[PDB]
Amino acid sequence: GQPLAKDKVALLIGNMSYWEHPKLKAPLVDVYELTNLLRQLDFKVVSLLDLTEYEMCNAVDEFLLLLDKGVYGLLYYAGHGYENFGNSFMVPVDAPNPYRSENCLCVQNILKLMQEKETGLNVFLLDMCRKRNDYDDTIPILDALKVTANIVFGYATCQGAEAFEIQHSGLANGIFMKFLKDRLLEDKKITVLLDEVAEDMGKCHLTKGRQALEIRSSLSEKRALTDPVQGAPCSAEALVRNLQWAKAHELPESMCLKFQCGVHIQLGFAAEFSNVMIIYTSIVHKPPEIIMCDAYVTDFPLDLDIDPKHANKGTPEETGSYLVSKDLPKHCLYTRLSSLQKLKEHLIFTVCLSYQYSGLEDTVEEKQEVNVGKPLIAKLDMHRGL
Amino acid sequence: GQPLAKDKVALLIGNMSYWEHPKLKAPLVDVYELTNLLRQLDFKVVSLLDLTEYEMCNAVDEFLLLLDKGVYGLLYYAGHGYENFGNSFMVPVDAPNPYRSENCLCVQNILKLMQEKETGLNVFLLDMCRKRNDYDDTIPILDALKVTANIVFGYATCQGAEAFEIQHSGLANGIFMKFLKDRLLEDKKITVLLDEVAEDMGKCHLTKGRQALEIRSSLSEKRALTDPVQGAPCSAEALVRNLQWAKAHELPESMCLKFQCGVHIQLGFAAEFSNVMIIYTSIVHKPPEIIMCDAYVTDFPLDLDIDPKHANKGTPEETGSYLVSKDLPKHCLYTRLSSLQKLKEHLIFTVCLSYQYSGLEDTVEEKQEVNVGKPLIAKLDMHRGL
Amino acid sequence: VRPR
Amino acid sequence: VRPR
Repeated sequence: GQPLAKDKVALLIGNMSYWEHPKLKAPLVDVYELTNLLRQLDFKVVSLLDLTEYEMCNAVDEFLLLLDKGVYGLLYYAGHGYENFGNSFMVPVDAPNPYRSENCLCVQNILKLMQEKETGLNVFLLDMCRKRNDYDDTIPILDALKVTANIVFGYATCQGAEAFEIQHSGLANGIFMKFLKDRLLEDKKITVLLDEVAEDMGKCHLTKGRQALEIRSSLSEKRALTDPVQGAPCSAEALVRNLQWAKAHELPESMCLKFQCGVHIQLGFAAEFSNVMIIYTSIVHKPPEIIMCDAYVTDFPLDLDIDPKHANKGTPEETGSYLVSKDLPKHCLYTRLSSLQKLKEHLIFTVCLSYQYSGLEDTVEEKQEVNVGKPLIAKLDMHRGL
Repeated sequence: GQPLAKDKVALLIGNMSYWEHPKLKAPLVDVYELTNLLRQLDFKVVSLLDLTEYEMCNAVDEFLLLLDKGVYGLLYYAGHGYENFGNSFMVPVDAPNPYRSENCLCVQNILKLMQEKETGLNVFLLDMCRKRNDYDDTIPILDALKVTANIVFGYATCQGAEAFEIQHSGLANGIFMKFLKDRLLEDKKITVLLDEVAEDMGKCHLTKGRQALEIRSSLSEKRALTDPVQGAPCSAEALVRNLQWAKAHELPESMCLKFQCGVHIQLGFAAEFSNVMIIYTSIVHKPPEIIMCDAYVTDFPLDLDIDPKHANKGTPEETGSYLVSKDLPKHCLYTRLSSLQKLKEHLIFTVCLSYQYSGLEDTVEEKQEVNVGKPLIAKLDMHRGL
Repeated sequence: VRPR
Repeated sequence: VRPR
């Protein structure tokens, strides 16, 4: 009668800042919007941007760890893709020019791993190009898939075609997401809903005859992304899974910093993606003996490679964040820490105070070290083991 | 509002009697049943059994000739199939063991040719196995498809899987056809209908976890196999197309044969497939001077390779025909002429009369030659040209 | 029930 | 409108 979900887990990757290839823009925005939509459908979501091949492999391993018998598993990828000899390939940021299958992740490999975990659903939304990488010599010779009638593909374009994004100087959006976002929340069967998305996508003028949605499905059960989650977890195995999820979306506590000079510095943290965190420094209290003072954040772990142009900015938008000034507490100094999947170490930075005393020219510098542990996805220890 | 069909053309091939591979049984039955269902949906149908590679290529050429801008083109194949490097291959009866892509027809090649003709729909129902032909060394390196959002695939099984047929000693049926036949006539969108077929196919006990229906679609328009055909043909191009169809389903006129001995032999013809025709000989009148007499058909074109065990049989079922004694006029001698696609020549056979005169032992033999031209698909001249 |  |  009613199809049920043991859990609903999603892994969303958005690559933009390619090292050897044209950088993209819509992946950030699309990822942000899919997460919010997928959360409304009660999904355990993992949002990640600009992953390298190694990094990409670990996100799949963390995602696989969250899938068990009956769990609805969804994968969304927005970035560079190629299709060779019936295999789809997602291209990581670190990819060389020219690249091969070795340099890339094969979707079919991810699918097999999911089937090994007895998942109820296997949805794949590949928002990438699907042309031949003429430079790819290697043909993976992959093992046959087990017939499980729960596999669903939402290809943004068709084989040998391109998926497009509108790069309008402001936000920038992806074409697949423009038609998907308005229909995702519907209680239709996943296949039926994807096909209704395909119709509205044909009505697109910008892409007509260049990009069309391609649905491939084996699904033989009225399963949908709206299907309810087996009420009371109460199972020991179900409890381990909720801990493992919670382990990745832990944000540092908004601390207050007291300085030897009697100055108070409020330190706030915001979440943008599992990979992205925003710090803000507000000067909450200062003694009468000091009137001039600016608080600034420095000495970040070199693993993170934090550009100075993305740190200590008057507004969050100046750091590159998708989050806007109405979402983030007003008047602080905002700093964007993307690439947390690069943190092997514990997060330690210095909150540096440059100040001045009444009636003196000299500029005083009070540096205070801050250890915020492993925020968000850093806490998963993706670099763990030998 | 309402999607329209310029015409609805179908090409149905059913291979059974493989030379180097296991012979099948359900393809005959499935083909017969799809034709009848497709005709109720007003389709110009071409039904063909046991085609060789060369033969197969000509059926596609005749089918392509019947497709123009706006025409709904459908292809159904039931026989041996393999899938290598993202290409589906139909195996002809003449295929060697081991076989390669060269020996087979690549569906993708047929699809391209259809797109070149500006067809409104492109439906493909591949009722075949989809495993690796480990012996196939060649990878076709086919050209990219034009994005036309009208391509629909109805794979009987998934990649690396098998499509099954129930060989119950009597009729024998295919699994894809068992679930398809009960739902084909529905006014649903082709994709939606195929997905509802997939659900009922999951309810199958014989195949569960071995075979599942796989739908692949780009179709962005509420197009269905029930969509109506642009009323009055009245176009010169539309008239050429109806002639070309009628050219293939022409059956010889039920002639009466007068013999020098004053005996009458009624000669009837029945249609089973575009490839298959049944002749029947009834002794309508004989003079009092003759009481013993049997009419028998011989000297068939050697191109046809007519086995004696399929000719001059008391009932149609004894010849191997799907047509039963309630469909064919009672009491004659029935003879089955399959393989008309093998006729290059004009159809000439002798209707041989063995008789006896009152009060004499000696047996008299009166042979009369009969030229019935090119019945059915023979009339298309598939062997024409240099 | 045999394969194709 | 650019490709991915």
